[PDB]
Amino acid sequence: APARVGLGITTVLTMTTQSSGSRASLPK
Repeated sequence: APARVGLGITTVLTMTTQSSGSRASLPK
């Protein structure tokens, strides 16, 4: 699998937390 893509999407997902609690859309 594409490491750059995985890292990138993971980074983006990490950054776009929205909930403001370290995790993204994982409020649990």
